[PDB]
Amino acid sequence: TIQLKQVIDLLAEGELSNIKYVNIDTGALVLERVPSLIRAINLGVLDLHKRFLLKEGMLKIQLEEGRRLYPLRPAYQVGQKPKPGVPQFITEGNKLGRQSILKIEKIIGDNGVEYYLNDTWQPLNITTPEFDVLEISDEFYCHSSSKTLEVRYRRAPTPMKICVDNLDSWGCIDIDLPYTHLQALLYFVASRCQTPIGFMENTAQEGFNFSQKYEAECANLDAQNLRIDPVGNQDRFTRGGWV
Amino acid sequence: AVEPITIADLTEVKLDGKGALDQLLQVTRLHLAKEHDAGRLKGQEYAAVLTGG
Repeated sequence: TIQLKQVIDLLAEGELSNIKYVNIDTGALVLERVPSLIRAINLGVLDLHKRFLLKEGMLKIQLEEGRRLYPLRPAYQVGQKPKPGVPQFITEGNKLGRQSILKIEKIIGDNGVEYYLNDTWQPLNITTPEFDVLEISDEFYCHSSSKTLEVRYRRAPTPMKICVDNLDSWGCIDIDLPYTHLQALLYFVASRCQTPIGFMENTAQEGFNFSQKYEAECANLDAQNLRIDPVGNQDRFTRGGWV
Repeated sequence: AVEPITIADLTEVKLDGKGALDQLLQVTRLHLAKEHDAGRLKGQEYAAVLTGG
């Protein structure tokens, strides 16, 4: 799910050719606003991961009786930096970053049971008070019989860190996307970049046009169904009674 | 006492030259720059006015 930054910039030359970002007026060649370009591209990738799943992750929490709030932050995760004031209870899973948890979706115990999420008055309900923390009531401990939990969630990739010495290559950087959403990302970046420039009648509408094309492309990808989509088929016949 | 006025006298090609055209453009740029620094001009009227002038 990777692409070389080099190809990205080479192609975006073909749509940013009007403006400062990439071209000297004479002998059009990429400038050194690459930091700003990368900062825009990362935002674009995050937006696409918002619009389509494209990823999912997993964790594994080791429970502790009498605990009320379990935050999911990169200080509690094994292999991260062990801040002394916190016990590292996240013992397994994808490496956590600043933007990794877009939404928690499933919680599965060690017994194979499936707990309920934000479904009030359900038997063993788990509540998220702050979108990145699990609130576990005492009734859960009363009737849990589970020593660990497994969490699944919608992911977004962690962007690679650029550096002033890394300004040498900038071509070994790898964006984490399939190529389809690359074609879409081009329009996103072009719109954002071209919006605040131009004072002539037809040159004041390029940002708007690129926004329109970006939306159209997103609709086309949805129609073609180039993203993950689970579909549920329960049994309903093993409960005992429907047969 | 005959100093020949030349194209160099009118304007040398450099942006920061001492030609009359160059210095008039510079003073126009300064006025527009102060106007933009105050909250009164966007970055596009700045170009429009100059190109018109």
